[PDB]
Amino acid sequence: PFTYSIEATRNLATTERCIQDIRNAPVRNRSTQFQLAQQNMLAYTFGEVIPGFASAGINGMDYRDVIGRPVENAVTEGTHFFRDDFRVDSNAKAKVAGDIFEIVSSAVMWNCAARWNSLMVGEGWRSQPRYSRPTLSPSPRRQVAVLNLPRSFDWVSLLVPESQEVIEEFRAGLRKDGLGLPTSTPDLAVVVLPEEFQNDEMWREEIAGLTRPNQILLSGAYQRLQGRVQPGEISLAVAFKRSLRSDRLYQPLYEANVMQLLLEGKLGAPKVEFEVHTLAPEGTNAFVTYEAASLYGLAEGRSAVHRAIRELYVPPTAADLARRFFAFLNERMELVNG
Amino acid sequence: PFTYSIEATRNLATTERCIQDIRNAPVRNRSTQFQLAQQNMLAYTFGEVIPGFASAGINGMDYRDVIGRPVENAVTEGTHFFRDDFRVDSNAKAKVAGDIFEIVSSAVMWNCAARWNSLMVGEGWRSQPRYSRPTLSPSPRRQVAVLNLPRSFDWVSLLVPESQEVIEEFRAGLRKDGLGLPTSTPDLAVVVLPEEFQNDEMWREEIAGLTRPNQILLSGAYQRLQGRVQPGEISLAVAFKRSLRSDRLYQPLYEANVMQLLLEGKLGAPKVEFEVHTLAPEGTNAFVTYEAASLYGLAEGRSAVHRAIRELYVPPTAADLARRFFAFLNERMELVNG
DNA sequence: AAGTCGACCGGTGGACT
DNA sequence: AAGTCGACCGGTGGAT
Ligand SMILES: [Ca+2]
Ligand SMILES: [Ca+2]
Ligand SMILES: [Ca+2]
Ligand SMILES: [Ca+2]
Repeated sequence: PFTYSIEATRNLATTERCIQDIRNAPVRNRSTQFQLAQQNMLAYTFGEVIPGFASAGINGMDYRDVIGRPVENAVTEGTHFFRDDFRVDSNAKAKVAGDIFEIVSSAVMWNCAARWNSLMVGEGWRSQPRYSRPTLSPSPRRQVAVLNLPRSFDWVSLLVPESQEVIEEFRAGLRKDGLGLPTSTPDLAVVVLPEEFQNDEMWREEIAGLTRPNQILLSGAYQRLQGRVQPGEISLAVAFKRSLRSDRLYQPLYEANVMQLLLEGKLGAPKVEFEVHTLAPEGTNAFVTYEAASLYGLAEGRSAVHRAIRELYVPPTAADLARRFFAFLNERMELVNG
Repeated sequence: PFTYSIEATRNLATTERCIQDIRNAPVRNRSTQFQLAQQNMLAYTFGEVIPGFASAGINGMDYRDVIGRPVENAVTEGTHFFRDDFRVDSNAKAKVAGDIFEIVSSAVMWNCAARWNSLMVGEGWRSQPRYSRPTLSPSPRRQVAVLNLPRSFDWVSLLVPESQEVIEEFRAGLRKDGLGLPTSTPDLAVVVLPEEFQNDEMWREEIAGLTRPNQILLSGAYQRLQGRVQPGEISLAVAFKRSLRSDRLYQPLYEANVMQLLLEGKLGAPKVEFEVHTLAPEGTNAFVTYEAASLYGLAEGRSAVHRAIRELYVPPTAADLARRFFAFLNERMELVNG
């Protein structure tokens, strides 16, 4: 559970344990001895808890503590079973903690979207936990989908075919000149729900926890929307970075720039909103770095001039992340006709 | 020395050793037991050796083994003095190996600059080791300085005050709109030598090795040129990354775009040349990534659009690194009037 | 399927203050 | 100084 429990831990099938012993089944080219079972850790720690939508204690708890809990539980489990034999590289904890930060945060936003969408289709404003009711006029056309995007994703694949074609022919021409304009992906995209889906309950249901079925539901969602999103319907891009270093700031800054060049410059979309979330900015310089103007618009006679990255957000609690996303939708979705 | 020597290691004062035992003098908040003394490692391994300018075997050796030598030498010393107690985090090796790659490569380029400059002032082409003789007409005005740039550096500070003022005025306008366009730094910049310095011999002197005094000379050089470089005289920027990961590509790509926007767009400089060096690209993805057209080149839509990053270079040997740099200077310096 | 590729970030040694 | 600030990259768990 969220709070570690030996009983709960003993009740776990060997393959459900947070630590997997691979001392006898090594990974080729790797001297790894114990693996952090990331999916098992999410199921154990957050199987019945989505922070911000759980007990008032968890919702208002320091988000750093919430995010660090799965690894802590895992290390507690490994220590119990293997004592002094238990060993995991720093880089194992780094990789997993990053994924925990992203996945959990995306789940928080997923439930935000569910509650938002329910309101949009004319139901009430669910009251527990308590968040401020949006002032925006409800409409099914103002629903959104929260899409955790996979490694190796190209965000262009979200767009309707005709918009993809504009981009493809733009690049094709660049190539015959020895140039390219590859696109990677933000960690997450919030998109206006396609009309086709605007009465599917899927997008209006809050999940109770990151059980395996729910992990899969959230991580697979983007597939349902590929080739269905209009350029202006990419409402928000988010890059999660649990901590920052000066050299690890530039991927979201660059991708934001490319998204803006393509969507605003080539496809006539409004300002593309792209933000970065972190738990540990390690100084004030990352904030300055993210004050940078989007480059394309700096050329005369191009698109609107604005920041590439709208904000570097440091969520103090899960409840604050939820509050901020609701407030964002309240503003951004006003641009969408009811 | 380059080849480990038990004797030479004995001759070392303990403060000169490559492995510092801090088991009883811990770093505050750290459980580090042994430290990788990086500057000591450079003096021990390269004190009398600049690869590409040393013995034939070292010049032609796999550059990976050359750059990997200081850490290998360090581990040997550690295992000697401390046996099974000797241990270092992979993150210590990562940090040190990265610095070695950059510093050694920069030293190679420094000696290249020295030889080029000697040629430019009419002293002929130093023949040992033997590299192809540049064909470009010699001129004191075509001398260059290789500047290993420091942490927290802003490349704009290299520029003559008049050019710095142009950039500040541009940013002033941006700050009025809540925007900005900060500049960081490449690892290294090659700049045309200011006329004021074109008969100073330090710039034509090849160093014998990375003794501590020579480390300081190379690492301090940029201070001598600050506020003296013309915008069009920033001739090459280099970013060193010993290995690549997909998320670690974007700082040079982004910074190159900004350099192009400011130097080419605001200051009328010729094409800004910015390259990335690595020993381990880990696939072909990075090469594709670095084929990207300049964002502000696309923004301007002039007759010629060029890449932000000119090349991703994987040096096979220190001699190739030297050869490539000489050939680059032979072409680029043609843009400077004799 | 399971394997080959994606992308995750934290502990480090040195310069500056 | 010892404390604070930059920027280095390598080992990881899993997804058509
Ligand atoms: Ca993801
Ligand atoms: Ca991320
Ligand atoms: Ca540097
Ligand atoms: Ca570098």
